[PDB]
Amino acid sequence: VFVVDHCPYMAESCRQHVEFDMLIIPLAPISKSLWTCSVESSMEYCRIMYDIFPFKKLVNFIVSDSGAHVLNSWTQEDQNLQELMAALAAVGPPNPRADPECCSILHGLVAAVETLCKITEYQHEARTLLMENAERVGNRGRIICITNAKSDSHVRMLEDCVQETIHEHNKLAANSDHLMQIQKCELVLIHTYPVGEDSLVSDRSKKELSPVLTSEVHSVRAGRHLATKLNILVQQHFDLASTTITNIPMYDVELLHHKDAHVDFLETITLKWCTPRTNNIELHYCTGAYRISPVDVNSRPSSCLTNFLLNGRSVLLEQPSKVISHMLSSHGGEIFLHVLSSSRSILEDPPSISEGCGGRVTDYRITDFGEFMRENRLTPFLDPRYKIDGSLEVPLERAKDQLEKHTRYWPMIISQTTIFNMQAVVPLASVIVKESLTEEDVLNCQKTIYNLVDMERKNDPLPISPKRDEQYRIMWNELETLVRAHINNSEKHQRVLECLMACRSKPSLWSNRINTANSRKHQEFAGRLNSVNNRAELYQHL
Amino acid sequence: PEIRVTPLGAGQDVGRSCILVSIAGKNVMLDCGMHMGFNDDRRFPDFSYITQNGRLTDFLDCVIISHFHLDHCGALPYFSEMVGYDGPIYMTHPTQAICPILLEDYRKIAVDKKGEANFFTSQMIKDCMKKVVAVHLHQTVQVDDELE
Amino acid sequence: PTVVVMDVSLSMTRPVSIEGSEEYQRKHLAAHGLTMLFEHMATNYKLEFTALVVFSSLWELMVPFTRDYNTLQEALSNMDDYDKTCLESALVGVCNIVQQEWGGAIPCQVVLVTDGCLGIGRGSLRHSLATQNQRSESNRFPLPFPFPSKLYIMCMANLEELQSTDSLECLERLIDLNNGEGQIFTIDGPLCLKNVQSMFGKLIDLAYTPFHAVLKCGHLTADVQVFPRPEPFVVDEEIDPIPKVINTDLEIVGFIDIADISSPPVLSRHLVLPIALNKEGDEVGTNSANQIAGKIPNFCVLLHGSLKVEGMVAIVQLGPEWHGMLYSQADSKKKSNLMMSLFEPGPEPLPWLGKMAQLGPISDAKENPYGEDDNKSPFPLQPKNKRSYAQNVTVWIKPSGLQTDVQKILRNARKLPEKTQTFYKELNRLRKAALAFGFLDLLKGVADMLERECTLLPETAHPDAAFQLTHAAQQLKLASTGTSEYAAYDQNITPLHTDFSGS
Ligand SMILES: [Zn+2]
Repeated sequence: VFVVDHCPYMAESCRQHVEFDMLIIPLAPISKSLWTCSVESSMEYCRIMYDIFPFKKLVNFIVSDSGAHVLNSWTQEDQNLQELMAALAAVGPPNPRADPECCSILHGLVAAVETLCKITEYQHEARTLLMENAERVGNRGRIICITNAKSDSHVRMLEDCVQETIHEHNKLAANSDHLMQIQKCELVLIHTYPVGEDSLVSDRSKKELSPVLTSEVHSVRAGRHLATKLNILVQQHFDLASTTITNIPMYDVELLHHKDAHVDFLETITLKWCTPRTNNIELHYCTGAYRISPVDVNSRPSSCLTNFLLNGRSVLLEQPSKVISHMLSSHGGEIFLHVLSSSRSILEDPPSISEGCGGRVTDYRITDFGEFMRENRLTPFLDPRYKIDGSLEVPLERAKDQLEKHTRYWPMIISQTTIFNMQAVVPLASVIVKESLTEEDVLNCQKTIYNLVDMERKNDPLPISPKRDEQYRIMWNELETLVRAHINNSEKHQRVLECLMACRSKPSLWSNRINTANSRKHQEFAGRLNSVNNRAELYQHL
Repeated sequence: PEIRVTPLGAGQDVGRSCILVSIAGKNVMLDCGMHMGFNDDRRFPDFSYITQNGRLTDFLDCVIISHFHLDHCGALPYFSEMVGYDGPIYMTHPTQAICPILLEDYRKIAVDKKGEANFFTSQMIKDCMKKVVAVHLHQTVQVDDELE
Repeated sequence: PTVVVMDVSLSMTRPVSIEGSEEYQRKHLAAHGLTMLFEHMATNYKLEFTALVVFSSLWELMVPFTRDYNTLQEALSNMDDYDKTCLESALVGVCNIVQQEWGGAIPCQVVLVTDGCLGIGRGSLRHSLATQNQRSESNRFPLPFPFPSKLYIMCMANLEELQSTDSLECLERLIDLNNGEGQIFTIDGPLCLKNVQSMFGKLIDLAYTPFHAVLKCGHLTADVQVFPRPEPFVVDEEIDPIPKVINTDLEIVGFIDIADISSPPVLSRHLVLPIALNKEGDEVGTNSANQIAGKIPNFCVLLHGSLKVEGMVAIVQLGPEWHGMLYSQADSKKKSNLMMSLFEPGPEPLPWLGKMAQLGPISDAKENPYGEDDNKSPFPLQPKNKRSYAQNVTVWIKPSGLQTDVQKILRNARKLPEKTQTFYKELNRLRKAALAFGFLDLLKGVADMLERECTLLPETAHPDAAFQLTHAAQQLKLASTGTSEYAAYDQNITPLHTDFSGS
């Protein structure tokens, strides 16, 4: 909710260095503020929540300083870390020196706890359309941190001063920009810190910043219970599951597998290792998967291993239903792992053609077929301009119609063709599709429509590359096909009759049971419904 | 809990016997005869009483024929094929054997001795015989789950 | 390979429980399991290698592997016995062996008749499967084997009967506490004849099921039909609470390319069977029998022809003006990952497809959508940032771990604007990551190299990228006020530029 400033009054050292894994210029100091140190552990905190949803929004932080604001972005384009970082670090960029600024809490103490769920104007959607929520909010946050300083009350002075300053100017109590006026709350917090040193730090010390918030602490070792026990219950009860795999084939690397596979199924960990190859059949389509949210998000096999993995395929070395041992992939926003087949799916010896078309697809040369870049240019955009103008319309119904008229069916393969298979097929969409259309292409297509029926056995100058001798009916089939030129969706290529004269052919126990019996009944006769005095006239039409 | 009986044929006359019985939501037709002497539009029973311009199979679950006389089974092919009743028709084995020939004789009479603009044909008589289920003497058949 | 966790106790050869496990002896239960699961065993478990070998302390792989498909019941039917009795190595040891020598992902059918009996006093060893809460002294050990495995339920003793001596909790809290896979399969109370096959009956009809789903783009005229149904798959929960349906707003849009696609997260097996049919949409006829009918051309997916030269992928239209990013393997025709998928919905826009909900420039734009070295362009659309292997990776669990992650992300992210191949790929991935994360290593080594490269490289770009450094020192010096008017932050750096006239 609220974070204290970066006052250098209290400081402590944990001997934190860079852990090298492999085995002249000045070196920048590793000095960091207490607020920065507390914020730096928030990445591991989000790992527990990442199991529920890996593609959801992240959590930022704000503090009281010269740039005392709760400015945050919730737009789709701003959802990434590229744009939201500049708003969370508005109090000052990283520069090692003595900064006298932002020490005073009088810079501003209004709109303080509005940096975890408040919306901004960067998006054109509403609160309901975004995520809404009531008291229980998935985007809500609290204050939990385990750092080292002189004392927990050192950072409370700035918060107390800010609270006093805010209370001193409470005239505009019923005025706010967009968010609610926070008055009081209670915050439940947990204890977790990185391993590496003994417990030479506070064990049951709690820090309070305002009279409203007063946390309590207890003695609970991190890692052994915080990660090995809490995460197990936090994963299985959040519609997810975790698996155990080898970290370094021969920092723990954890794979991801759903409980559906386990349901449908019925001291160093050993796992197989394999390297990717350009030509190898070992990757398939993953029908199911799970999101990997391990605590060791910065382990050794995270960047170097994925360096030689840009092809996107995986390699599995089965012993002698193949089962994978480990997988590594970076999706940009979250790390995900996939498991092998578990249900009755044909994965081994699947329906692979392994012959014919699919590999030799070069009928559409890129020499002059690039004219489709205009008619089928509808693609997603990440950064718009100030304004747009030209020949266009709203992207609600015009785009779909334009794409349907332009790229509904654009297949091009030499496996089989009997409609446009002609030596004069140059008038196809590769060059015919243009903004400035001409009737010459239409006339050429109309001529080729009759030409294909006229001649079909000869080979074109371009490289072409029920018993036998059935080619006699091929001419009749071509003539029949040419008749249907003005059919389907070919208005420009439609031809009625051009040169057909030369060589082309022509064509209460008694209550309940009674109610039960009457309830299940059948439709009534029309005459009985229309009857009068239990009698009806027959043959009324006469 | 009522038994509703509506004889729309042979109520107070002899001929065109066709009686509707609704006993427990099971609507059965007790005969499908035809009248003799009437020239047109009254030979066959009034089937508009059973919500005409609709499927009769939904309304009726069983059609029963007593014997092969024309005043008890004469309108059967017209009824079934023309008005579209594809449900079961129950009749004894001799009734099944002797019914179509009587219909064929009357069809010959209608096409030769009279007009036949609104009458049925031999193929349409044979089409009706397909839906027939023969029932033996004292054979308690189960036409439905509860109706026997 | 996978090993069935059989109890190595001497009581395993004899019946289970103190007086009776369920129905008759173990032979009857084995016979019932064989009779009921024979149809499922002959069709779904033909490749599961399980051996009914003898063991002294725990299940071990000693006998050669064999293709046991209908001999699962024989493991608990007149099985051999050994002169050994190890209660502490029955479940914990077998689970550890499975985790180590067989892994957490392997087809294992742990179905057998075992006593599963604790001591006659203060000797209940509940740490085999309930190490999370009970017996916390071993919580840091490999137990309770948090990995996918076969369900082992011991409903031997009745909860009502065992409650007399206050020992009901020990016997009952065995099946439910075994990793909590989906649901608690634990029955407390009297036993019946049908209870023998109850454990094995959970997957009688869970092998395959028909479905109705077609993958296509817009309307088309050669759409592929998928007769057989795939396994269940869902990306979100609100959109798929019931079986999938089809709407009346089909549309086709988006560019298909493999140059800037990479391996995206896919969880939908929407395979398109390769076949050609008319507008009616019939079957058309769809040891391999596909070759005979495969001589004629087939459509399949859009990436079928490009799966070899470029390894393209098949896209599924998620909706009008809102799409996603799919992926496919480099294989040509073996598998090709011919199944489209869409990223799961969330508060942020797409897991790896970027912002596909905003339609802007189509063809005319300042930056060419084609790209030069797989840079940021809308052809195909992708996220603005790169993967964690390259840069923009936020992984801070320990100070040393955070420093290592920052160094790895900022190893090649500090690139000066000298090469056009990566001018707009990671230009903003160096300074922002170094400053926000407070990485001393990046600010020391990477930042100095980047500054030297920028100084050496030409700086004759537009005034936004070049002239902005003249007043930067003045802006920093005059930032003493700290007011909201002294800082402006509405949008980040973008490749597009305004069209204002120079006056
Ligand atoms: Zn009579």
